[PDB]
Amino acid sequence: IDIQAAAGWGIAAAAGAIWVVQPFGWIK
Amino acid sequence: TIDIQAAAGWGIAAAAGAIWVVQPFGWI
Amino acid sequence: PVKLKAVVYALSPFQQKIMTGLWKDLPEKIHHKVSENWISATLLVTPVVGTYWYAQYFKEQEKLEHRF
Amino acid sequence: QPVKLKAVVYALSPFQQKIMTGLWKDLPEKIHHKVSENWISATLLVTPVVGTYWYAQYFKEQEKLEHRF
Amino acid sequence: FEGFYKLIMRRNSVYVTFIIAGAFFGERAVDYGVHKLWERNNVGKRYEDISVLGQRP
Amino acid sequence: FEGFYKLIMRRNSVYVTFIIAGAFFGERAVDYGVHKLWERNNVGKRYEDISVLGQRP
Amino acid sequence: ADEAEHGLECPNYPWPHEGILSSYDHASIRRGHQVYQQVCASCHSMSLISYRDLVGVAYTEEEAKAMAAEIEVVDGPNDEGEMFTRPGKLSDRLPEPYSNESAARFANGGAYPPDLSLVTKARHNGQNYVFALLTGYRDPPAGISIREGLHYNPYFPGGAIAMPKMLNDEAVEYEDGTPATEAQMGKDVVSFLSWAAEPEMEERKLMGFKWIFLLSLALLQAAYYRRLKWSVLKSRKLVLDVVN
Amino acid sequence: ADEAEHGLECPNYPWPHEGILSSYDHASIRRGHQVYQQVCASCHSMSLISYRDLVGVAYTEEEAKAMAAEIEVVDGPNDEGEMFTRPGKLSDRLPEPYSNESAARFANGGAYPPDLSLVTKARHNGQNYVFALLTGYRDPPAGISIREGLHYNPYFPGGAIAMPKMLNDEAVEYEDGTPATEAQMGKDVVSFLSWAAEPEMEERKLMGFKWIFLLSLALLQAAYYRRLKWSVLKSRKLVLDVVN
Ligand code: HEM
Ligand code: HEM
Repeated sequence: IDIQAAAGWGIAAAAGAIWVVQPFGWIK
Repeated sequence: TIDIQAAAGWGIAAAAGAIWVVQPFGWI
Repeated sequence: PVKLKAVVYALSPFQQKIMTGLWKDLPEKIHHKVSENWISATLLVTPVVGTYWYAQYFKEQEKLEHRF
Repeated sequence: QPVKLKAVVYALSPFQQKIMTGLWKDLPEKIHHKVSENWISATLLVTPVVGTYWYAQYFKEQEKLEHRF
Repeated sequence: FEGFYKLIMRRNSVYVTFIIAGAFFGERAVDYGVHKLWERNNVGKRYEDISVLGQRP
Repeated sequence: FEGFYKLIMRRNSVYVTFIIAGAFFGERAVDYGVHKLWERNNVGKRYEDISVLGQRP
Repeated sequence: ADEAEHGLECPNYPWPHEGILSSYDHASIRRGHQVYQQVCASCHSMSLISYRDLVGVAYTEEEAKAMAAEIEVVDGPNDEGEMFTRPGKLSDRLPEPYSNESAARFANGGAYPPDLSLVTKARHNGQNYVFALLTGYRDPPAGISIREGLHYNPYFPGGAIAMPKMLNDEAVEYEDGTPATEAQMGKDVVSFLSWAAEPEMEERKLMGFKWIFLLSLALLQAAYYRRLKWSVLKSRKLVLDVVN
Repeated sequence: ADEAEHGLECPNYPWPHEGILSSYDHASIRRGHQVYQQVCASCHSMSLISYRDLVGVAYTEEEAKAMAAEIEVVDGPNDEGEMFTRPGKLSDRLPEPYSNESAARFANGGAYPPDLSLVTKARHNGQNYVFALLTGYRDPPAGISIREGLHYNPYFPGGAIAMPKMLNDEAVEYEDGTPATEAQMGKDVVSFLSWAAEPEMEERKLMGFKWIFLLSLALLQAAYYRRLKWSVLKSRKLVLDVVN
């Protein structure tokens, strides 16, 4: 309930960063 | 009959302050 | 705090239809809106519309009079 | 939470007392009290500043002499 | 199907990611669809539809 | 100071007027005194003491 | 009396850029800029427009580079402290026909030709008014005399304009071969003037259609969300003891 | 290298305007200005100073009115649209020796004669440095060579200044018959330059003496008021039950 939640919220944070900042082209 | 004297006393203060903030000696 | 004596029955929001009530008894809703507010709508529209038309009538007569 | 207290307080009117004479009263002992209790603190504040400042001037004076023909 | 579906209504962290993904893809699809209709309604009026485009003299 | 108290401090309206007059007259007197010290310390240095004032060809 | 001081109203024309999903006619903008170069630019300035603004709208980068290089721009000071002239660049603005406002008035009988960067936005019904004014030079009504140096134009307020009829047939040679009639050149230059006043319209209109559609969807959800939360209160049955 | 980079430090001179109740020497301001307009003004600007500023400080109103009329100031454009020239007025700034920075550098071997309006405030120890620099032209030390066009001045950082020595004996003639030695002109010009940087100093100093004195009385009253309100607390006798 602690490790799974931390992984889930980190995934949401990473998704939010890719959504706010679009680093398309920087993925090289 | 002291409210009237209070008004007259405060009117003098208001007049005295007005001549003090604005000093229209060159206008009178 | 106000002392109150009452019995209240409530139903879960997920056990009832949410939007179909918007278009229920529509004729009654329109009849209630018109019958209760026709005096109010008259008192707001008539002075605005009447004054507006009078000004246009005044302008038209003044414009025609100054012509040759 | 308020505090339960048992005390007796006597106070005197401000208009029954001298107001300013107490500043210049037992002056030498105030100077004694201030110096004798705070001399370590003043040393720990002044010595590093003066020691570092003096050393820098000593360093720059010898350095300036070393570069002179 | 059921794997993502049960994770979305059970964990708010997954649901938040689902909202972020829907905003990303939903806005891009609308932006693409709006531009396609804009291009269809303005045939021949584009900058690259100029016949003399490239010959000033 | 009880004689002065009975005339000025008795009413706050009179006391406020006394403070206003004291600020007015007190500031004027200090201003006059400062200017006197300024003039005495700067004799012969003012614009009015330029010898060739008004005599530029 | 007051009929002349307002001037004749202008009709509404079906401009190609009118409409919630309509773009500029970029071929007409390029033609309109040519009309500006050979006719308008003699006495009208466009100080908010630069040559780089035309790139991607009516000309390519090389076309706008060559066009800029054909003018002389005051530059300097050099290392000796003297001003000099140089060929223009993309970032340079459109050249001014006069040194100052006073020089413009002296060369035009005391009237100042206004800057045309925002003229379609700086007049009521700007697109229609400019077209009607350009193509609306005609003889004054009976009983009206025009003083020497002015020309009659009912659309201009007062009816007396200091600008002459400049949009005559074949006044400009079009590179695309379209006939340069008075109405064709009038339509083209207003299209160019419209873009110059509102260069962001196409981007603005595209944003409007997308976001009004998205906000309407959110409005439907917002209504559902409000009604769902309030349904427990609106469907409640209240039992009290009072009657009247 | 080591010590030439920062330059030789200027001494502390007893300026007449130093002191909490000391004003400018207004005779020395007028003398200093004549030095500026006869020596400095050929290469240094004073763009922050107007002719009206000297009125009531060093010149009468008609003295400065005539002074401004001697110079030719660009104005316009006129009705025909041409820049013309007019005599100067009280509101005009002091004239610029050069039309721009590049022209100044070209006339002074690549060096810019900086604006002197705030020079005594734009240098450390401004008044003393300027006086020391002007009167500090002498031979270089042994083993040091100056390039042609540069002149040795120990007070200047680096020791090589593009300024030539201009405060030569009898370079100016004073109206009051004061002998115009190099030291005398150097003191007058800094007095005038000091006033130009801080023209409000005399009013500022009068305000400071007045209000620091008045606030000191308020501080004495503030202490009485605090000790009057607190006396009931500080002299109170507190009887408690605890011992240790
Ligand atoms: C196709 C070319 C041109 C266009 C589209 C154009 C456009 C305009 C516009 C929109 C106005 C202002 C209308 C208003 O005030 O409501 C104006 C005024 C004026 N234009 Fe132009 N212009 C052109 C060419 C010229 C030329 C070639 C000249 C002179 C030789 C000129 C001289 C003037 C003057 C003097 C005015 C002021 C009129 C007045 O104040 O009564 N214009 N022009
Ligand atoms: C009494 C007359 C003058 C005074 C009081 C004066 C004042 C000054 C001052 C305060 C500086 C600044 C020095 C620094 O930046 O550290 C300076 C620099 C300079 N002055 Fe003037 N000036 C005078 C006349 C002249 C004249 C007549 C010339 C040229 C013929 C001249 C050319 C320069 C140049 C070139 C510099 C810059 C030198 C450098 O940065 O290497 N000055 N002056």
